[PDB]
Amino acid sequence: WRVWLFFMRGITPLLERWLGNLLARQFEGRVESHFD
Amino acid sequence: DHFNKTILPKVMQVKNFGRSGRTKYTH
Amino acid sequence: DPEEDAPVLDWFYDHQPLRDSRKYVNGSTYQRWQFTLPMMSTLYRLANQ
Amino acid sequence: TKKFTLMEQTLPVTVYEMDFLADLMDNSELIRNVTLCGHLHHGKTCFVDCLIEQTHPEIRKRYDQDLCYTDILFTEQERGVGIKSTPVTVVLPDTKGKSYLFNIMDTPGHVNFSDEVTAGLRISDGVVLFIDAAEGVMLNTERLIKHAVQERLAVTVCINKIDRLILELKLPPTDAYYKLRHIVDEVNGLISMYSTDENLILSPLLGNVCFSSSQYSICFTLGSFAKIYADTFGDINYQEFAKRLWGDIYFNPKTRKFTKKAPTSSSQRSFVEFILEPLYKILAQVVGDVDTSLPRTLDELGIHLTKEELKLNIRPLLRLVCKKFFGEFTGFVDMCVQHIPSPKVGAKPKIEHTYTGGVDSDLGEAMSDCDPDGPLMCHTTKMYSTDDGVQFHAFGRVLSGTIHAGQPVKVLGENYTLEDEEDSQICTVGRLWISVARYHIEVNRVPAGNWVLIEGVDQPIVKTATITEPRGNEEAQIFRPLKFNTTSVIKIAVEPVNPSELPKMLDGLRKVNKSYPSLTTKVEESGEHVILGT
Amino acid sequence: TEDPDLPAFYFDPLINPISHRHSVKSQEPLPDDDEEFELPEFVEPFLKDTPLYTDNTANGIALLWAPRPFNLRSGRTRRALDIPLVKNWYREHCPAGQPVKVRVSYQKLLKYYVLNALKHRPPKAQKKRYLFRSFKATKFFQSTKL
Amino acid sequence: KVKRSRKAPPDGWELIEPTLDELDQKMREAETEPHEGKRKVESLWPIFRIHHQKTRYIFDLFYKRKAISRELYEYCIKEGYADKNLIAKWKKQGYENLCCLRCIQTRDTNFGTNCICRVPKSKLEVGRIIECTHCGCR
Amino acid sequence: MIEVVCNDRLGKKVRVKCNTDDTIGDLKKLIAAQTGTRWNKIVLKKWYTIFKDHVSLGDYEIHDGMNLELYYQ
RNA sequence: CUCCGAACGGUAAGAGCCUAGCAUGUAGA
RNA sequence: GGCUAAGAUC
RNA sequence: UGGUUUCUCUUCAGAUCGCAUAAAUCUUUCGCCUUUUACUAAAGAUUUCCGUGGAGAGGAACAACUCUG
RNA sequence: GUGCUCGCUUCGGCAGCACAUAUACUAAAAUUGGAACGAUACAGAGAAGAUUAGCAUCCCCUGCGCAAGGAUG
Ligand SMILES: Nc1nc2c(ncn2[C@@H]2O[C@H](COP(=O)(O)OP(=O)(O)OP(=O)(O)O)[C@@H](O)[C@H]2O)c(=O)[nH]1
Ligand SMILES: [Mg+2]
Repeated sequence: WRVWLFFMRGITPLLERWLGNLLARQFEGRVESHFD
Repeated sequence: DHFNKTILPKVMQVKNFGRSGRTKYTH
Repeated sequence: DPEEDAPVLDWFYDHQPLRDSRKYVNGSTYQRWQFTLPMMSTLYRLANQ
Repeated sequence: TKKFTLMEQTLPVTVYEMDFLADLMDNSELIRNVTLCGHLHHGKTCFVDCLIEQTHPEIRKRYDQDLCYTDILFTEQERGVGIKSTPVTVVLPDTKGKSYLFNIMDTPGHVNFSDEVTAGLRISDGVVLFIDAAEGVMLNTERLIKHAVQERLAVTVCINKIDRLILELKLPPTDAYYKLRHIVDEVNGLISMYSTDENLILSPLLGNVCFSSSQYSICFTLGSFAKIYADTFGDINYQEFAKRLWGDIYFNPKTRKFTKKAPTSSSQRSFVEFILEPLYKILAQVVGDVDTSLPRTLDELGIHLTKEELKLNIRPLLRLVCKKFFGEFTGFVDMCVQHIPSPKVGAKPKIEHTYTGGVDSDLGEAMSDCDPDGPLMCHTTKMYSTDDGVQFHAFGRVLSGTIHAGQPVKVLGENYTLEDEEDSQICTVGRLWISVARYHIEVNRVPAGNWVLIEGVDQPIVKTATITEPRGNEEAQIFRPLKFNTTSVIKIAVEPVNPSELPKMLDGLRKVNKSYPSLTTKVEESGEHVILGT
Repeated sequence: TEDPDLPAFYFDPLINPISHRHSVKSQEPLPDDDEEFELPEFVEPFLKDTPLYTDNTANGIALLWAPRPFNLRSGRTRRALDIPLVKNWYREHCPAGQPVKVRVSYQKLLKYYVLNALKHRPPKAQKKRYLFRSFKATKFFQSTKL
Repeated sequence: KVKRSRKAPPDGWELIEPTLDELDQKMREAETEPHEGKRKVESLWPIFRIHHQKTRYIFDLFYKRKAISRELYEYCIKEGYADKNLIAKWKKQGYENLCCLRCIQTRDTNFGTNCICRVPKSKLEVGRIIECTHCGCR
Repeated sequence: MIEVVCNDRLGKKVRVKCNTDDTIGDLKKLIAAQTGTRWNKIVLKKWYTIFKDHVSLGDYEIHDGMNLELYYQ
């Protein structure tokens, strides 16, 4: 129980950035030549 | 697993370019 | 049994007196808790297994 | 300063640095130059911290971890054995307690570190050693007893860690007196090897044994515990007629008689009925039942414990109840009577065993008072280092003299100080002060008796050297070097990885030879820099 | 203590005793006793000897040598996700026999014991707090108990 | 229903046993009512109405009639017979017949005020048959 | 013993080791033991070829590693 | 000796006809 | 109109 | 001198703030490598989240039981 | 509605005093307009190429992207 409670403790800051843009697209709508 | 995997030269765990884990389980 | 576990009879059976005992008051909303000497002595008998 | 600990903004003290510390250094009759030896882990460096907490109001004691202030090196705090002795100068009052200079030096007790003990024993006078009450004698106790008696110094045993006999063994108090008598018989039996102190037998009746507990801050010497008894409405002539609690048996019929007979079938001695019987009772009343009868025992014994101290754990409340009861370490009054023979006044055989004669020119001169000798009589025996590691500092007890800031001293070497004068390399020692465990004083003058930390006169010094004034010295015989009493049999070679850094390893081997006394870096004939070790 | 029938302070049988304890020769009364015969005493002893030695001594002294959870007399908050209950015998050189599964399992459990403490030791500064408490103060959420 | 304590409730609980059982059976039948008929928040109106009558029975037995013991009063508030916050708002003289505890919240309204439930009819307008949507009634 | 990998869509891909003479009804019991569904509600398919419930694995020539597209009925 | 991998790189390309599970909640007279 | 290996180029 | 609790909001945290311990990012390293993400763990420092510590502000419950002095 | 007025003054009530002061994208609604590359039937990726290539100077979709990919002037 201790390891998987810490798995969701690390994914809860993660999934708001992972699936934050997924729930947002449904209502917002999505060399060396430079030195020369 | 039908091969004996001892005549083989050093080790062949997975020859599919994905060997992330580096272990042989003796330590 | 109520012979060796007498000070830990009612306190060691539920989670609501485990944080909100309010007897020899221990910070009712789960704060710094203070016990006695035979209270932790009967505790060490069960933890020894 | 990530090498060793140092001062922290000039920590305060109960003793005045000018009204009490300056006057004590001038008076040679109250000096009490001591040096603790102890066993390997018998609680000697922790015991010096208990004297600091009794003198200084710096309450940083054993709440969670230990408070070892004598071990200043960072390796001594990580490994926990200590590899450097540290002199501590504090004001420890006696039972009367006006002022004592208390020139103490806590030496480590590892068996391979015997060279640091022989440097401190041949420099200081007092050899008060600590014995752990749980184990008794050890291998470090047998070597230190032969080294102290051969140097013609004093001896005073002290059974430290006395809390282990009750709180860690649960021994009965009747058998505890039989075990404590087994230590004093073995210590006096081991002291009967050098037949020169047959009249000076280590006994608690003569004020030699001084009981204490370095772990839990207690002290139960026969002079100090009697004064604590008479202070609690006793009035039974403390330290005047209370010297009969050893072997004699008290009796409630004929209460004014400490007879040697045994009236009852179960009636132990007076020590296990007036001293060890409450000491086993006071530890059991706080560690056995802290919720019931704990203020009842504190009010009966006269110990006003606050509510904040009552809300502590079982370990610091035991030390706080004992510190409020006993208080000041008055047990060293017996260590000032039976031991600590007041150097520069009663230090006549000390100069006879250190100096190589010097009759009618330096024997009567160094045995005289502090001021009127004149050529500073300096002898350093330990070379410390600063925070940078380059600039060294000397350390030694001034025998008879006072060279404060300006007067330079010809650094008399080990072999360069005979009748054939090889080299002196005189330099002005202007940064000499007195040292402490963590703090460091800043004094100008330096009379005899005190331990002076002379700076700037340590660069032409690789071992225990002497310093004298060039203002008319008659070139007397220099002091003998300190016999470590252990041959460095182990030899390990050392060479740098990059061969271009050859003088960098050569300069480091010279600086390491000045720190450790037994480290004799002998360059081999094959070019391999060898290092002899214990 | 093997059993709580022995008293508080008792000479345990697993202790190497003192053999002689009769080195002195004091069968006759010593002349120091007649010298201290002029030393009167009528006061109470250094502590009040009204109680016995100790009543709850075997339970109290064994609680002093107990480890960190069973020795402090002031229990803190101590979250349920912060009391591991497995590292007490993980970093202890456990296996007496030799399973092939227990060897790598003890090595890997001691690996994350070190790695979560070797580099993962910050001072842990922070500035913000009360994440879900802002939702409770809104005009739409509501607190209850079930 | 399970008492969720199993701690031997004292005397006076048997005197209030069938009365609290009839109120609990009314709320369970109201909770099993379908969503038809109610417009948007009218289905939660019998949930607070059965809860308002359940708190009024314990408060009248403790304060008004004073027949129930304080040990049975504390056991009833702990088992869930009446909310402690609802009895606390009724202790004040300013609110004795409040509709719901949600209507007394100052942060619930968008304009930052109270509801129409906590307003007398004489101080209100003349033509108004309005009911509180959040609370349930006046 | 062939290791048939019942690799359906949307992450559901498990390995199912079965005997060569084992029937397809025994394979669905082993496929349900790694997937987490009722074995009666699993229909195996390979391009609209719904397998039967009584034909052995040795008749389809399903060798080792021959993956199947699992579906639910 | 027991360390067990997932997706993309993949089914095309088009003509005529046929049927569907979806969403907004307005100012106006 | 710029940078790319007279940009390689019969 | 005079208040046990509880909930909201304002700072600094250099104390194993955490007696235990997640994820992501950046700069360097290894193994596979076949396009890439999911990869393996050694070093260092930047966030997010699970949490916490003293000290002023506003409500509720006996604040009155009279707590230390 | 709750408690009180040395009120009328009966104790049936009346009048006054004190507290409580504006919830509600408002409905159980009315309609309004249509999208599978989804099945079925028809033919079945050419059985054939002389400019030699990229870099930066405007947007939809797959994807969680401070990786990436298709189409682009
Ligand atoms: N619990 C407890 N421990 C003690 C007591 N006395 C000494 N000790 C332990 O004994 C150890 C040894 O003391 P140190 O401070 O290291 O001094 P030392 O005896 O000279 O040992 P070294 O420094 O290694 O030479 C200390 O670390 C203490 O933990 C005591 O009374 N109670
Ligand atoms: Mg020490």
